[PDB]
Amino acid sequence: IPTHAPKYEENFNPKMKAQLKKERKFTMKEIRKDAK
Amino acid sequence: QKALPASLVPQAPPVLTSKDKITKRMIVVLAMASLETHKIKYVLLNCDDHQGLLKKMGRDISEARPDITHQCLLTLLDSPINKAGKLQVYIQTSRGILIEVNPTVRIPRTFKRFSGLMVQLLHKLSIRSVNSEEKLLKVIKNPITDHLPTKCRKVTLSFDAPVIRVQDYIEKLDDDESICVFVGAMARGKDNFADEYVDEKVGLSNYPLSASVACSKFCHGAEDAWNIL
Amino acid sequence: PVLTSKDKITKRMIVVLAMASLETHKIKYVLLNCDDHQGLLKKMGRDISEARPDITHQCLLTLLDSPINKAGKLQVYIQTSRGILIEVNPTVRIPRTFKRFSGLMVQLLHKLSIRSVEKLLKVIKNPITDHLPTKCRKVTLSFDAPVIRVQDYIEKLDDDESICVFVGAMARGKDNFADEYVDEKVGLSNYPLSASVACSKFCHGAEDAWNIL
Amino acid sequence: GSFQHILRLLNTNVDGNIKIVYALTTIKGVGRRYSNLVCKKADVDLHKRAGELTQEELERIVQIMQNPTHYKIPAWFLNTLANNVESKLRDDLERLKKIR
RNA sequence: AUUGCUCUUCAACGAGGAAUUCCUAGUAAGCGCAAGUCAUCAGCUUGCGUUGAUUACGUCCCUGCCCUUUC
RNA sequence: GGAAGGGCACCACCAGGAGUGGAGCCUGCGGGACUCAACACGGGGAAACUCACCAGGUCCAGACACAAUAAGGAUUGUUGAUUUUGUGGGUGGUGGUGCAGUGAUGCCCGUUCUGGCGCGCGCUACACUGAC
Ligand SMILES: [Mg+2]
Repeated sequence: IPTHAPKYEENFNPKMKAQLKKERKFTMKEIRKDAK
Repeated sequence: QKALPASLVPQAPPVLTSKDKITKRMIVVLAMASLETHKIKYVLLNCDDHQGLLKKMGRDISEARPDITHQCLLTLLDSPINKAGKLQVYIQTSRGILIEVNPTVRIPRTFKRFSGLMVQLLHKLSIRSVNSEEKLLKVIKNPITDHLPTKCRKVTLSFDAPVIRVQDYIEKLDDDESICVFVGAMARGKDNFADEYVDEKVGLSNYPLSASVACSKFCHGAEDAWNIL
Repeated sequence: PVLTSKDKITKRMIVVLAMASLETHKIKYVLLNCDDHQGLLKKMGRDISEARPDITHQCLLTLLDSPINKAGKLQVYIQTSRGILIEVNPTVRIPRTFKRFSGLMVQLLHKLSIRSVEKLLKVIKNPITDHLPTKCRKVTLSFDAPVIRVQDYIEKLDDDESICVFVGAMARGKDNFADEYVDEKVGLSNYPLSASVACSKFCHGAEDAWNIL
Repeated sequence: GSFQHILRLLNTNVDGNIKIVYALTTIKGVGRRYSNLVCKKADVDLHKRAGELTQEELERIVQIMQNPTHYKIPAWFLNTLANNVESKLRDDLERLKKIR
């Protein structure tokens, strides 16, 4: 039968622009709490 | 004495899938697979590598051995019956997760890379090929019964059950039907995990058998019985 | 009775795990592995493909867990690629995990013997032939060789005789490791076989042939 | 003659079984509407598949694509800072941390 | 910088695990149109209109909550 | 506390339909055992235990025999036959370690720098009951 190798990551992480946006959301939330 | 067929060239036998139920096939269910993930990065829980963590979870680390499933998969996957495309594998995790294993897959031989594949599979719920054409490992909806062939015989491996001959058993069974084996990947436990689905439980020997050995011993019977070679 | 190299009369199934890639490296000595030590073996100049003691662990696991071992009719010999030959007592229960298997092997290779209170694992002097039974047939696993039924093979052999099977644990290489001692090479299955499956493939037929059950 | 199952156009492999417009869309820089216009200028009936094309039809299509303006394709129709922002965000974060 | 349009680029996704939430007639569900009228809301709130179902409408058996014995 | 008789409830039974959880977009709230005697057992980032580890740049690879060149000059960092050219040609050898300075000794087999997330909403798809 045919044989195909599985594709996977050595270490799984659940590009930087998304990381930048993620920090913005935390900064947006953290600041709003301080203002309140 | 007979003229040869139109085309003698050997062609790859069809890759069995859960959708197809008519074809006679071999089903092995590696029931009670001890596969669990936890963020430390997520890692497949192991009996030896992780001992303090599973103690915190409160789970007995004797029942924390995924390598037993790895060896059973390794010996089962590489069996010639799989090369003949007459065997398709299911895994029922201890948690209740049912995993469908496409026969085409080639799991890593080493355990460390095997653990990396389980954690990817459990979180992403599916595994894609390197060539990106099929999903080799996919989590599916319980129960197992719906996935199984419409006409099929169900048996478990029971040490206490009467000892039978695998080759004689498979011969006396009908052809259009299929056969399911529910193997206990647990190190030590009671053999009632598949009682609800199965109709009769069979013993492959008197002396105790390892999980991988029983899978290897059983499938040789089908290949001899079915002349898979 | 537990079978041993000293006893030659009794019929038994000998399995020789030739080309075993077991080696200890100290930075403390640890068994070299394909995955654990990639950079170090790159420095050594050896390819990481042929640095896999996992295969021997798998072959030993299936062989020792095989029925015939429980019935006292099997003894295993391991020939390291470096030239070290290891005898395996049938009574042993090797570690099921590979990490503890590696720690056992490094202990064996340096201490030359494992004592827990008859050496469970003992390194012994080559050649293999002197240790093997006096009247015994030798075969190797060859994909190119004709496919033979393992069961039908065993019955047609004599009763006083024993059978030696030389299986290559090497990841890749020519099947000439045991050509010098063997008299004929046979094929077990029509499809390519891994070393573990071949050992599992072979032992089941002898159980059928000798009615070990 | 024989239907062309595959064809080579602008260094691209195009299947014969697909229509001309949706086969030519495969070429980079060619979409559905651009391929439609190229066909219409080339005076090729769109109902034909890619394999029925004669050599002259294909050559005319080539010169349509390579010389659009020469054939009156409309002009309107034809085709560090992030790190500084990150640093400013870090300064904002550390000052806000100092406040709390 | 802002909001639109033209062309090109053309990804993941092939019905979704363990589990979980809601729902009985102009009801579920689909579709749009209008105003942002002191709280809330900005492809979000509210209102308006168009198409329009399956199943049940019975039971205390399981669960839960009550009523009566001015027993 | 018990018992009896009744009522009610898509936070109950029953029968189904919709979702959420898979993908894209948008968005609210919160931050110590041992199928495993021997080994492995309080560990967490490939590796790196105190001068290490990882990745790169220098230096080291002249035994000897013959022939030629060659003292009016082969080669050297100014020197003089040490090399150079061609043909043949052996060796793991400043090896280590265990035994009884010594031993036909058992066993195996380099140098200097440069860098290091959890809980929830909403919308759109996975087509032919469709798309244009
Ligand atoms: Mg009602």
